[PDB]
Amino acid sequence: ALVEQVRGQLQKLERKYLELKSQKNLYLARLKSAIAAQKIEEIAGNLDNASASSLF
Amino acid sequence: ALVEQVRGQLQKLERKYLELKSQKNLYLARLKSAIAAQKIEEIAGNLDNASASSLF
Amino acid sequence: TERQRDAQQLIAQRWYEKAQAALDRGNEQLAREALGQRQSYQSHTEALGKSLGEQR
Amino acid sequence: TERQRDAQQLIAQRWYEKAQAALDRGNEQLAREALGQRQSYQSHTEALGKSLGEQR
Amino acid sequence: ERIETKILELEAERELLNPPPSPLDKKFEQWEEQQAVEATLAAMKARRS
Amino acid sequence: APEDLLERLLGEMELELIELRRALAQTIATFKS
Repeated sequence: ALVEQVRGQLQKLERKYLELKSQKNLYLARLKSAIAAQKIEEIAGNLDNASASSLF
Repeated sequence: ALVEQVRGQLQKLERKYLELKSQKNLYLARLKSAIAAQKIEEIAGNLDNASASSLF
Repeated sequence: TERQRDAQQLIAQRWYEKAQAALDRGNEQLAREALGQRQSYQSHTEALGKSLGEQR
Repeated sequence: TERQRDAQQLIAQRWYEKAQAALDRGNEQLAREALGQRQSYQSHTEALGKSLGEQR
Repeated sequence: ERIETKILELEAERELLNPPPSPLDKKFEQWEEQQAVEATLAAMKARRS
Repeated sequence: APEDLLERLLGEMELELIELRRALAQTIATFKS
């Protein structure tokens, strides 16, 4: 029983590990896009009468 | 009975903790807005014949 | 100050074009919101127009 | 700036040829997507055309 | 969970900075687009029918 | 020098006006959450 019981844990756990890893990159990619691509707008649309970078 | 009774307390209590936390930020946000955004008006509408900052 | 007046006038002028086409085909209902929106800009025009004369 | 206007005009002109042949044989349904696509280019033409006059 | 909060913050931390078209000017933009795409289209519909 | 105060006061109005903008960010975030 022990060898059968323990193997089931390893099989189920092994499947879950890679499943988490797939989401890890996906959330990381979204974070990079929403943090990198976001920063440009604070450079372009700066505080101005028309949000034209505040320098024009 | 004890294991069943005690678990019910944990489940109900666990739900309530996060519920309070949600309101915590909300009230904090309102406090920040009504305290920060409020202070400007005491800078603009200072005691004056027309409340024009009292310096004009 | 003069630069702001025409700009706000142009915005009303732009809405005036849509307002001009708002009633085109007889779509008077839509023009109600457009014309009701423009007055929020006309008031600024008169306020700046009057103030402009004072600075002269 | 002038170099961009004709280029975008040509793209509309190219789509105008397909649009000209879009309705050929009576295939009005296809022309809907072609003509609907061209307006995305005409707006740029007018925006650049108006801006061109300002620079004069 | 915490990561999603950061993403939600940023995507919403700036939407005000570049406000989207209002339902009216969107309605106009859509109606004008609808019109344009059905009025200039109508112009092209009758111009070279 | 009252004239200098004008720069100082309006500076404060901008120091905290932006902070109000930061506060609005948290409130809108909770709406999404």
